[PDB]
Amino acid sequence: HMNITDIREQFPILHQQVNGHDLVYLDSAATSQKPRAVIETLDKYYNQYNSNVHRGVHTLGTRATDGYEGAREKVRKFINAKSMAEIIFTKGTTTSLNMVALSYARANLKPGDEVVITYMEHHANIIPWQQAVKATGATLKYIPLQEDGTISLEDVRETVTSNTKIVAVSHVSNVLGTVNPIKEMAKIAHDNGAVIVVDGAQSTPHMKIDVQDLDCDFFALSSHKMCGPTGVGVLYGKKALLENMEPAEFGGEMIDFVGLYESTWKELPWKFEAGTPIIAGAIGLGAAIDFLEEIGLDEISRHEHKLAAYALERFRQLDGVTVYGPEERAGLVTFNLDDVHPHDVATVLDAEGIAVRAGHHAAQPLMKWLDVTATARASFYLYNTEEEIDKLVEALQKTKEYFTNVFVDL
Amino acid sequence: HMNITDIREQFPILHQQVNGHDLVYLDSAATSQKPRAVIETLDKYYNQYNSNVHRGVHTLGTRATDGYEGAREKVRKFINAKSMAEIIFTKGTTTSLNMVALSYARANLKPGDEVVITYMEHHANIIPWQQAVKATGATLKYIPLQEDGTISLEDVRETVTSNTKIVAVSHVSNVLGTVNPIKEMAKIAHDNGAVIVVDGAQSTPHMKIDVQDLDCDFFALSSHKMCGPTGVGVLYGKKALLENMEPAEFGGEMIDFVGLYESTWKELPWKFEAGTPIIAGAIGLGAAIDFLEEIGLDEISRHEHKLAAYALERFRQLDGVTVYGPEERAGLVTFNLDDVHPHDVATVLDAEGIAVRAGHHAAQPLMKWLDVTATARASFYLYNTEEEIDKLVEALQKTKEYFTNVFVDL
Ligand SMILES: Cc1ncc(COP(=O)(O)O)c(CN)c1O
Ligand SMILES: Cc1ncc(COP(=O)(O)O)c(CN)c1O
Repeated sequence: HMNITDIREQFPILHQQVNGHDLVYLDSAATSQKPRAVIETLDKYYNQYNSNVHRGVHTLGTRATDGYEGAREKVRKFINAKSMAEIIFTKGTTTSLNMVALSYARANLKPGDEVVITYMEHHANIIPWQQAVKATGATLKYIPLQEDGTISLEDVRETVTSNTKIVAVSHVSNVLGTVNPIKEMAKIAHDNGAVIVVDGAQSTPHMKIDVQDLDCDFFALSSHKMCGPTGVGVLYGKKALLENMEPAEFGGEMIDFVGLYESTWKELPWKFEAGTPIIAGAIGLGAAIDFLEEIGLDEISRHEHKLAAYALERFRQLDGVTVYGPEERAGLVTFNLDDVHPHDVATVLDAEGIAVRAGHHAAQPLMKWLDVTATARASFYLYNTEEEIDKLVEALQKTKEYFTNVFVDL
Repeated sequence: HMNITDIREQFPILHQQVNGHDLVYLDSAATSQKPRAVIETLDKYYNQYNSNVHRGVHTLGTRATDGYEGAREKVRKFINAKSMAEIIFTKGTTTSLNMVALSYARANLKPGDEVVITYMEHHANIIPWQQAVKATGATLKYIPLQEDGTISLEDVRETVTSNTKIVAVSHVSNVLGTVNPIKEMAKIAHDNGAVIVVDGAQSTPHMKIDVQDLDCDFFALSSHKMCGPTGVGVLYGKKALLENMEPAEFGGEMIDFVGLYESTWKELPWKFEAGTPIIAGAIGLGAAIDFLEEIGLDEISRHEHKLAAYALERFRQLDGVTVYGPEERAGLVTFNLDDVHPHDVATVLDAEGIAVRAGHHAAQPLMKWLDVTATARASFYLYNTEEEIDKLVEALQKTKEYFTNVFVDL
């Protein structure tokens, strides 16, 4: 069982004050904090074995190469891919989904073809598809949501047709906390002749991923959300689909032969990795995976289930607070106070040391569906505790009273 | 005047042995090493103020944002751009040139249009243009080289015509060491109605860049070659051209309004930065710039001029060694030993602690022009010394004798 004191002692950034109060960081769905094992991995790389990779002519070059391809294997095992050929390092989930939209969608869509998404998607899993359908004359459709912000498989079956070529959907929503029924959606897509593209940015850090159980055709994730460095992500795709897609970017490292006018590509996965790679970041993301595997993804999901059930109960104790989304959920709560703008809520909470986010959370169509212009969101990870949730609910109570008193005075 | 002892004391990786001999790192044209100021900048970011950027709702978020946009200003000043709107953070020179090829070239080329490159280009400044001309039915042309591997402006004037829309050329070649006459080539391109795209990956680390003196329309560079983190680069473009180009990637952060089917973009530079950015890396590249500015780019270029004139003299002392390229050059020497394969040269030198590279150096058309299948390359930076060049030339002498003796025995 995970001990939260020992886990928090590994994260130097948690041990500081903001505005004279201990920091209470509740914004890991925007980005997560890093343990010493990850930061010291980057230090050891730049202090001891930095060099360019995939020459293997000299000793430090060999070490850097082994570190970078070593991390590719750690990612393969971490999401249970069959092969390192299916693991592409990218700059982040957004670039991974764009590569699918450019190299897969723009090459396989025709007038009459549909791409199906959902109203709860993050912009990273919306805009690339808007652009690919515009480029190809294909059509974009939205699976509707149920009233608690879940998706019914009957709506999926209704929306997806035999003209659908791509269904793209979030594993977990970073606003509603909904965990979507990806494995059954993948069956529905494949029954209709479509591939499924899964936006895993908010699932991967928080629960075990098995791409062979999900049967997703593509899956995208970001290191910065899962205790790893910024600037790095992964695109997984089934090897038979990657083999037939052309590269999204062109350059050194992803070529085999270059003539004056024509070139041939390397095999996977290097066909999709043009230029000097994100060497230190990918090695640090391998360290993040080792760190999270040592704790156990199931343990971290059990902890977050506890925190989310505690938070939802304690929010129901507050009068005049609306929480969006379903009762069964990932480790976050997006909410509004009646009559206080969420930006003011986040400002007041930061004065008490508490970091949360306010805004649209890069889900404008979802805010429109929720009929609000903005919300506040507290999000949790393996270093948070029930005490910090008490601080949050106590501060929202004081926020409520403070604005009430301001109103009364005015 | 720069003191090399004090500079080398700042780079922890130099102080180690390989194969029982002090390391002699002569492969900075593949990637450079980092000073403590840069590594400690990344540590301080992840230890103290990591958070997502461009919310400014909570205190650490504000600090991370200020750090990231602060580094954008350091880059603007470092290359003398007029505006931060012209400074886009990317993953590296290769991605920066691809963005030009996708968003500029593919949008502005028609049958009959030409893109002009040179035989000495790196693949990053070849393959994207091969693909953009293929996509548009335009034509690719090559400026020829003079016999010493320089470019004559008369050949430029011959090759560039009023059908040319893009001239793309390296500032400095990572194989020949040639510094190309970019400012005069930009005049020739603009006289013909073309833009010029400059591959600055090998110039920026080593000499001062002034984009307003060069008058280049686009300029690309990589952090990992200039003492900064891996995984980050810059695309500079003249603001009036960026304003008319569409984004190359789509997602959160680069939008203003998102509807179900249509979206509008943010202003520059954020229009070109989709998804959570490379926050720590860009802050570390700002630290690299501060480090190099404190030493002085002109001082670092004077040091490398010394090292290159010393190396070329000492290589001319070796019998049976061919050096490629011109006498006036950047800080590198690419060479072959007669009758020893360059891979064997690099292997033997690594056994004496000396790191150099062998291969095509991502310039296959140039190797074909040189009539060789591969070369060896020693490349220098602000932490190298004449003593290390003596070690290199002494080891190449011993390599020569060793293979001679092997031949004799056989
Ligand atoms: C002249 C030149 N151009 C382009 C590149 C590609 O830069 P990156 O690998 O950082 O994308 C390099 C890297 N060696 C280079 O030296
Ligand atoms: C569900 C979801 N999808 C996609 C993204 C985009 O990931 P990145 O900003 O790392 O590219 C995020 C980031 N918050 C997300 O939470």
